Amino acid sequence: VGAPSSPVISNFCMYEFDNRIHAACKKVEITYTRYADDLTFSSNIPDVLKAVPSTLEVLLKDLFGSALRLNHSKTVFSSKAHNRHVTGITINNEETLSLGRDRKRFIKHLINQYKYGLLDNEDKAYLIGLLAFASHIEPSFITRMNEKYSLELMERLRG
Amino acid sequence: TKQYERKAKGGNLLSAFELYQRNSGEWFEMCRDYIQDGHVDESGIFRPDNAFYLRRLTLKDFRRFSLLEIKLEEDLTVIIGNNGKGKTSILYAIAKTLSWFVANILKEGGSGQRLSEMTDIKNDAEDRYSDVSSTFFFGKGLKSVPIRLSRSALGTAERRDSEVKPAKDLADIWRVINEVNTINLPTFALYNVERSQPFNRNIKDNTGRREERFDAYSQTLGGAGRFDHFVEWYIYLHKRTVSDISSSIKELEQQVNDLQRTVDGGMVSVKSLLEQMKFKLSEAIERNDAVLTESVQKSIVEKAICSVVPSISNIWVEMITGSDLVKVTNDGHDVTIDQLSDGQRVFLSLVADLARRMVMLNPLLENPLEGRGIVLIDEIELHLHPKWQQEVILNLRSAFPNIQFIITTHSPIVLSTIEKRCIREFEPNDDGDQSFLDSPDMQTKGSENAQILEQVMNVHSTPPGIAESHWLGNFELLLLDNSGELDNHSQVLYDQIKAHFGIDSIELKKADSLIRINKMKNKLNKIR
Amino acid sequence: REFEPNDDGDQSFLDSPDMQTKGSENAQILEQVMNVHSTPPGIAESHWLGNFELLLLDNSGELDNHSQVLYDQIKAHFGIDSIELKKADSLIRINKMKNKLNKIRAE
Amino acid sequence: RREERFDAYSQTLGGAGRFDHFVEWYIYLHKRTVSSSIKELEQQVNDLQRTVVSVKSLLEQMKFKLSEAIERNDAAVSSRVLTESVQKSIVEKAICSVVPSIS
Amino acid sequence: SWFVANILKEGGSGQRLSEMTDIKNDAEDRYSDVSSTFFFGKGLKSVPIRLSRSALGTAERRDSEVKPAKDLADIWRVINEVNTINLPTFALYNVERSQPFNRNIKDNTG
Amino acid sequence: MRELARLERPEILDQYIAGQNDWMEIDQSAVWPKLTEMQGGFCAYCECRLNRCHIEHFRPRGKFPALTFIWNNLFGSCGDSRKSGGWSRCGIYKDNGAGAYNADDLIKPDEENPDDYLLFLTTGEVVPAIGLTGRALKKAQETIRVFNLNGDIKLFGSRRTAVQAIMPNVEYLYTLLEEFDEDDWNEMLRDELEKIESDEYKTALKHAWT
RNA sequence: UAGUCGGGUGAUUAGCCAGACUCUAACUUAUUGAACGUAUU
Ligand SMILES: Nc1ncnc2c1ncn2[C@@H]1O[C@H](COP(=O)(O)OP(=O)(O)O)[C@@H](O)[C@H]1O
Ligand SMILES: [Mg+2]
Ligand SMILES: [Zn+2]
Repeated sequence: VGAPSSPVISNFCMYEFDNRIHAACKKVEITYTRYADDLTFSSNIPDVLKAVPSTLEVLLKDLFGSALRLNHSKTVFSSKAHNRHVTGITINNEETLSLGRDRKRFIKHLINQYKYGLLDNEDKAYLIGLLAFASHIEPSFITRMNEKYSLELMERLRG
Repeated sequence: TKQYERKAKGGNLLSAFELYQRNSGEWFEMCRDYIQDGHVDESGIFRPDNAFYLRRLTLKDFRRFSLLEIKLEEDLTVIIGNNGKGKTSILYAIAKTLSWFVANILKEGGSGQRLSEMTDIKNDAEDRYSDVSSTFFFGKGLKSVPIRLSRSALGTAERRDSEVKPAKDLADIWRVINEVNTINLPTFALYNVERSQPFNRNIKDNTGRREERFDAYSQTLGGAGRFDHFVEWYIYLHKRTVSDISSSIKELEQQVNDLQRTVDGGMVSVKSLLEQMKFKLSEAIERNDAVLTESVQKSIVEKAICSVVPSISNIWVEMITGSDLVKVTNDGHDVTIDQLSDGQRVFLSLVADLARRMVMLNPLLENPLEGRGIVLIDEIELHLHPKWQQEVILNLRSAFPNIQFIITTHSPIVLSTIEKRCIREFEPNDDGDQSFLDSPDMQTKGSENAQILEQVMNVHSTPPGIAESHWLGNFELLLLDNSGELDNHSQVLYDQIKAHFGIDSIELKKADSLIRINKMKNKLNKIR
Repeated sequence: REFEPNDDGDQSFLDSPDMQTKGSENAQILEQVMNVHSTPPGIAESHWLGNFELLLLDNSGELDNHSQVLYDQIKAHFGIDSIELKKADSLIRINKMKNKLNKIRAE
Repeated sequence: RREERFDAYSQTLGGAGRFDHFVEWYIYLHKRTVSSSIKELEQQVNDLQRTVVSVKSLLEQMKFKLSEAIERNDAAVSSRVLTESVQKSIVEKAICSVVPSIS
Repeated sequence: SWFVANILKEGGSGQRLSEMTDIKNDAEDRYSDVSSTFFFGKGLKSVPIRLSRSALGTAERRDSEVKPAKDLADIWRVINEVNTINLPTFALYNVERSQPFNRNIKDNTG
Repeated sequence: MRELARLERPEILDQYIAGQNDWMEIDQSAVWPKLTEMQGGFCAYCECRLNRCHIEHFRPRGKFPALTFIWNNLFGSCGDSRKSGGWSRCGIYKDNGAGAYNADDLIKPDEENPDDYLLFLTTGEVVPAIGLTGRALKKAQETIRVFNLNGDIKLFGSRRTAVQAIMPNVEYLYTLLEEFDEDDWNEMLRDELEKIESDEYKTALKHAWT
C-alpha cells in the first residue's frame, strides 16, 4: 500500500472485474462504485441487492481463483431506516451528502471554544483543516456556521 | 495523543483505555463509569447504560452450512427446526467464540478454543477451510467487536488464521479495570444436552478453590455446568453463616422467642428446651460480639432456585448426621438431591449453577442476578413435562432480566410462550445453502399448540400414519355419495367410529353433526 | 397406564385413560390425558378470546365499546387471518343470528 | 454403614494407623456431637412437629436424637458402646497426653 | 438381572435393591418389596419373583425369593449347552443412553 | 379454487412481444390492478389472502415461450421467490416441487368451473367430485397434486381450521327451518353467503354452507 | 414502541426542542504513500 505505483497497479488489476460487475449491475438498475478495496452498491428497487454478494464471489473466483476473496464479515446491507455512509460521508434521509450530526456538533464545539479563546494552537489548526473538508463536502454547513457564529468570527478563524 | 483524547471525550471506550494505559485518574474513571453506570427502571430492575450482547453471526463452510447469517435479539432468540438442521452447531460456534473472552478475562493473552480440523469443516466444501464470524456490541461507545475463528482441513498446506485481537482488547479492559477497582463482570455459559448426567455427592473436585471469584469462570462453556461445584460452594456458605456469631445470636434469639411463645401457650413440656436455649444464647452474647455478605449470597441463590424450579419450595444444608447433605422440599416432601427425578435435578442444576456464577461475578449489584452476560441453552425442554414447558422461559427471563438467552427447542408448548420476533426458523427443505434465517409468519405468543404444530413445526395435529385418523373424512365422503342418507356402508363406519373413539368423543360428535346437517340439506333440496 | 395428577404416593392401581388416544387430536390429548391447557395460562393474550366471548354474552350478543376494543386488540396481536380472529368473527355472526331468532319469537 | 463395636478388629493386624481415616472420623464425630427418655423425646418431637419455620432445624436435631436413642435401645448387648461425645473426649485426651508437643 | 445372571452361569446372582435409595423414607415396616410375575406359555403360566431389602437397623432380615427365575434360566442354559436354542433378549435403555461418542475404536480382543 | 371472470386486457401487454422481449422488462405494477380486480386479493389456486405474491404463467415461459405476454395465461399466485425461498404450493410448487405434468390435465379457473371437478370436505381435504371418470377424474386428481392443495400442511391446516370455525353456525342455521318460512330463511342463507365473499378459502366455506 | 436522519438551541463532543424516515439489515475506518480539499508559493 505504501508504494506510489501500487494505486495504479491495483486499479488496473481490478479493471476487468469492474467492467463485468458494472455491466451486470446496470442491467438490474444497481449503481456500483469501487474505492480501492471498498465496493458499494445502491438501488431504489427492493430485494435486488441480496443476489450481489453471491455474484461477486463467483466473479472473483473466475478472475483471480483463490487469490482475492470477499471479507464476508464486512458485507453490510443498509436503507433509509438506518444510518448510511459511503467512504466516511453520511447520506442523509433528504438524499444529500452530510458530515453527520456528531461531527457537526463536534465542529460547533470547537468553534465555541475558539470564540472564548480556549482553543490551543494545535486544536485551532485541526479546526481549520476540518472546516476546509466541511466546505468541500457540505458548503451549506459553513454558511450556517457563519450565521450562528458571526461571519467576522469565522473569517478571523480562517485567516 | 490528541486524536485519542478527542475520541475518548466523544465517548469512545477503547480510546479512553489507551490513554489510561499510556499515562500509567480522569481516563480510568471514564472506563470504570462506562462499565458500571446504569439506572433502575420503572419496574425496579437495574439496567446498565451500556448493554453487552451478540449482534450477528456468520458461518462459512461450517459443518452443514456453506454460508449462513443470523441476526440475534438482545434479549431472547430461539432457534427451531428438525433434527440435523444445525441448531446445536450454531450454539457450538457461539460458545467457542465466547471462550476467547473468558480466557482473556482470566489471563493476559489467554487462549480460547478452536474449530476442529477433523469434524468442523463442511465435508463437500471446495475450499477446505471454515470461518465462524461474530460481532458483539458493548454500548454506543463500542458498537462493534468483531471476532473470527477459522480452521483449515487436516492435510491442507495453506492454513487459515483466526482473528481474535478485538476479543482480547475488550477482555483486557475488564481484567485491568477490575484489578484496580472491583467492577461487575459478564457471565458466559453453555448448557448443552451433556447437562443430563448422574449425580455423585461422593466425587469432589480438589482443583482450585470454590470461594475464589474467578472460579465462576471454571468450565463455564464446557456444556454441563459444574453442579458439584455449586454444592461445595453452598455448603461452604452455610458453614460460614453458622459460624458467624451475631447471626447465630439473632437465630438463637429468634429460636428463644419462638420457644418462649410456645411455653406461654401452655406447652410446659418444652420448658426444659427453652432453658437450654436461653443458656446457649447468654453464652453466645457473653462470647465476644461483633451482616455477612455470605448470608446474603446464600439467600439470593435460594430464592432464585425456588422461584425458577416449580417443584422446589425450599433448599438447605444439614450436618447433624455427620456428613454435609443438601436437602430440598420437593412437592411438599423433604428429600435429598439424589432423590430428585432426573428432570427436576437437571433443571435445578442449570439454575443453581447460573445463579452461583452471577452472584460471584456481580458483587456490587443490589440484585446480582441482574448482571450482564450471554447464556446458551440447547433443548430447553429436555426432560420437562408439558406443564413445566409452559413456565420455563417466563421464569428464566424474570430471574435473569439482562442476560441474552440463545436457546434451541422442539417444543410447540415452549413456542406458545414466545413472541414471533424471537424465533428463527430453518426453511423446510434447506440442504445448508440458505443464506439468512427468518422468523415465522404466525404470531406464536398466546397461540394454541395445535396451530403452532401445523403452521410453525410443519406437523399434522392428527397422526397421518394411523387409519383411524382418516375415518371421519371417509365417513363424510360416504355420506355425500349417498345424497346425505346413512346407507349400510356409512352406518358400519359410524359404528366403527363410535366403537373406537367412544360415545362422548369429539369425533363422534362431529359425525353426528355431519349426519344432522346433511339430512337437513337433503330435505331442503327435496323441497326445492 | 396413567398416574393421577394429585397422587400423594398412596395410589393402589395404575389405570388406563378414559379417552381413546390412538388417532386423536393432540390438543385433546393434552387437555384430557395430560391436564394441560391448549393455551399457556401465564400469558395475558391467551385469555383474550375467552374474555371476548364473555363480553359478547354480557351485552346480549351486541358488539359494545368494550367488546370492540378487545376485538381490535385480538386483531392487532394475532393478525387478520388468525384462527383467534376467525373464531371471534364466528361468535359475532352466530350471536347476531341467535338474536334475530329471539326477536322474531318475541313478535 | 454405621460404626459398630467389632469394627475395632477390622484391619487391626495390618492397615491400622492412617492419618486420613482419623481426620475423617474426627470431623464426623464433631458434626454429630455439635448440639433424655425415648418417650420424652418422642413427646418433644411430636410437640415440635406441631409447632412447625425457625424451629425446623431444632425438630431435625431432635428427630435425629430420637432415632439414635431407638437404635441404641434396639442395639444388642454384644455391641454395647459409649456415647460419641465420650468417645471423642477420650481420644482427644489420649492424643494430647501421648503425642510430643501437642497440648 | 436374575434371569440374565443364571443364563450365563449356574447360581449366578442378579442385582439387589439398595438399602439407601430403594426403601421408602417413611416406611413403618422399614423394608421394601418388588414382586413380579412372568408368563412362559400354557405350560408355565406363572413364574413369581420377589426382591426384598430391609433397612439398615435390621429388626428382621427379609430375604428375596428368586428360585423360580433361577429354575427357568437353568432350563435355557442347560438345553442351550446340549443343542443351540434361541434365547430371550433383556435390555434397559434409560436416559443414560444420551452420551458422547468416543472415536477411538478398541482393536479386536475377540 | 373459484371460477374467475377475466374482464379486459391491460394496455401495457400490447407493446411487449415474445422473442424480442423478456418478462424482466415489463412493469408488474401496471398488471396487478386488473388481476386484483379479477381475483379480489385472493390467490388463484388455493384462495388464501395475498401478502407475498407473484404473477404466474399458467403454461410456463420455458416450455411455452409464445404464451408470455398473453392476458389469458397470467394469474396472481401466493408466494414470492424474491422475498423468501421454500414455498410449497400453487405457482412455485408447480414449477419446482411437482415434477412433470400435462398442462392440459389442469383446471384453469377462467376457462372452467372448478366446482364441477373439486369437492371440499369439512375435515379440510380437497377430493375429486362424486361421479368422475377417465379424463375429468385425471384433471381433478392432477390439479390437486400439482398445486399441492392437500400436501402443503400450512394450507391444509389453515383451510381445515377456517371451516371448523363456522360449523356451529352451519348446524345452527339449518336446525332453524321447521321454525321459519322459506322467504325469511333464504334471506339469512344469502346474508351468510354474502359475508364469505371477502374471506380466505371461500369455496371451502361455500361447500360447508350450501 | 424502537432504532435511525438532523434543523435549531445550548461556555456546546452533553442535555433539551422541533421536524422527518422505516428492502429481516451500517459497525465511521488509514501514513510519511496515492488522490481530493485548504493554506503557502
Ligand atoms: N462436517 C460436516 N459436513 C457436513 N455435514 C455435517 C458435518 N458435520 C455435521 N454435519 C451434519 O449436520 C447435522 C448436525 O446437526 P446438529 O448441528 O447436531 O443439528 P441439530 O441439533 O439441529 O440436530 C447433521 O445433519 C450432520 O450430518
Ligand atoms: Mg497527510
Ligand atoms: Zn396459492
